[PDB]
Amino acid sequence: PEPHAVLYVTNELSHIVKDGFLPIWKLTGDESLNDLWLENGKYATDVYAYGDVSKWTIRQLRGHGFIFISTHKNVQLADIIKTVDVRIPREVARSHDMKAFENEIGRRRIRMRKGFGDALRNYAFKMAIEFHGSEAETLNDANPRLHKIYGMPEIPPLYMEYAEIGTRFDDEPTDEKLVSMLDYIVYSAEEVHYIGCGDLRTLMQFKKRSPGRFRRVLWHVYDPIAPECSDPNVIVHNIMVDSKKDILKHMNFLKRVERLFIWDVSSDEWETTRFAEDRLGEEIAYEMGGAFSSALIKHRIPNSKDEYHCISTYLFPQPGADADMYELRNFMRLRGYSHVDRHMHPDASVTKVVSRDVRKMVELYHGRDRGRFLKKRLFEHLHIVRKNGLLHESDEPRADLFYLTNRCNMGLEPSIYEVMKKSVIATAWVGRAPLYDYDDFALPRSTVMLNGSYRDIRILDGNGAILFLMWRYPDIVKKDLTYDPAWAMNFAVSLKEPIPDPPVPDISLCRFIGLRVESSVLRVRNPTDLSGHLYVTLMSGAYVTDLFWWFKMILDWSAQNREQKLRDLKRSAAEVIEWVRNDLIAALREYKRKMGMREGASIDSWLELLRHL
Ligand SMILES: C[n+]1cn([C@H]2O[C@@H](COP(=O)(O)OP(=O)(O)O)[C@@H](O)[C@H]2O)c2nc(N)[nH]c(=O)c21
Ligand SMILES: Nc1nc2[nH]cnc2c(=O)[nH]1
Ligand SMILES: Nc1nc2[nH]cnc2c(=O)[nH]1
Repeated sequence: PEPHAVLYVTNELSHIVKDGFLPIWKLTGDESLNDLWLENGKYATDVYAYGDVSKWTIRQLRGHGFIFISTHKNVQLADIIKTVDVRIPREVARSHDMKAFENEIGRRRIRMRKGFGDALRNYAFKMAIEFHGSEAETLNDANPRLHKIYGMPEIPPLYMEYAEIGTRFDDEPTDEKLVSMLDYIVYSAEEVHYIGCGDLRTLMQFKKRSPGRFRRVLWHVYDPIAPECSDPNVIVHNIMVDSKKDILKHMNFLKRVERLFIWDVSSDEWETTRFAEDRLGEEIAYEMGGAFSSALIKHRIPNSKDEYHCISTYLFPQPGADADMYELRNFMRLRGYSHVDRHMHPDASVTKVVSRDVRKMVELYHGRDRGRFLKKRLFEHLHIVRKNGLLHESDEPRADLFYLTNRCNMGLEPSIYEVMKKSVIATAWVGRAPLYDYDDFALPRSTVMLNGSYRDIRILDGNGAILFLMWRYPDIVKKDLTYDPAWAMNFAVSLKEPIPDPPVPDISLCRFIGLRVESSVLRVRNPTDLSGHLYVTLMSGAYVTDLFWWFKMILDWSAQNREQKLRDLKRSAAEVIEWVRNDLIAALREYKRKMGMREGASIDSWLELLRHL
């Protein structure tokens, strides 16, 4: 809505910038500190800035809006030596297009989005069990035997009871049929009984592409033709499979396991055989359903047959499969032990299927340049538990990432806050820019600040949030991380997290960039200095900081002391950019003088903690 990034370019580059239409901030060794703060506070859009900054720490430079652009890998700082966020290929200096330069920034910037979420996401696994509004991306880093991952993901094209299909969606090529198969089924299995595993090149490329969940799985791969393979989590079976009893003899029942069953079996002039194998794969699983959480049965669709039968939970198309391939995969959710509570997915049963409706499935969805997004949906629908963050009641600590503020959730803001009252970590779109690739809606910052801040709940904009996590847990959030402060600052972020002792006014807390310009506007647009300060911070809706801590610091802390307040900074590894009970309550009062109604309790809640300090 206001917040910018300082687009810090290194020297060898400076001259192009000059030709832009964005402003250019110029340094110069001295400045002082409160020089930067008053300067930077001058820009309302992103800016380009260069010149010596050797003097300053990183957190200082992030608190400030800095993104690092050079042709060199990294730049010197006071703190340490930072990996350049945006490296230009020199050819693309150099050259000297102001634009293809600019476009170059944009993209890697957009790429940076994922470092931010990752930083947060990555705190959350360190602190959380439940996980709401989730997707492939979280599945990706979960330990399924710990985390429990929730959400309502968009549902892939499905056969069962049960039609609706399609409608069609746009897509993109992926890994080949059979690798892409593996890809979406392996999440939380532990033991895979892959039958008709072939020559293994499949599984082998999977291992070449997904080494973690390959190794955190024990494979029995059943097949006469299957080659010897060392891999000591890979047990090779040269048996052929007619009976379930060729799987029993390869199972530890004296110990608990999510077991997965995969049936990819076909032989060598009708193929009402092709059929019985499919059926027999199923028939085998069924009997065993009680050992396996699930099955993925191969399921060629007949020609000769018009409607027919099988045991299934689901039937669906499969990514990257040639468009003439009329072979759906069949899913079977089963009873039998598992880490993901798939109960939602109906206990795999006898399903009457209409070849034509299936045909139309393949026709719509197959194509060896069409899979990506299907595969995802398959992957999420299968492994995430279909639960709704807002409505869910949580015995265990919970994370609530980037889903609260979705446009489905409009009107349910109450429930939103109540969630950010009890979340380990969650976040909300505050950004008032006009505003693309992202489909959320914004909580008024003022409201966020006031509803959000509790003894136990810290309430910072994305950047602050980031900053904080560095400071406090430097190895969940490396200092040298790369991200976009400005993007970080479209977020409100909230953490089950005590105020520091001492309430040292660190940068994660105090940045208040542009508060000067922000105050003038206030007075020239909708009219009416520590009181003045806090009124503006709110009346503006340009900032999200944690009031409570801010309070506890302002009073219980400053003054305090020229000496014994730095000292307790030192000490608290903290840093800054800017070097009485009543004015605040007047602040408060005045504020809601302008807005009973559109707020605020609470307000009250706050006030009534000043003159009840
Ligand atoms: C109309 N139709 C075409 N095909 C495909 O089947 C091929 C014939 O050879 P195939 O051995 O039946 O392939 P399959 O193992 O996938 O079933 C080509 O005709 C492909 O287009 C079909 N394949 C199946 N399985 N079922 C169908 O109804 C069908
Ligand atoms: N910052 C950010 N990170 C993400 N990681 C995955 N999705 C997102 C997102 O929308 N924003
Ligand atoms: N199967 C699968 N699909 C994905 N789509 C995006 N990420 C993944 C992943 O890890 N596995």
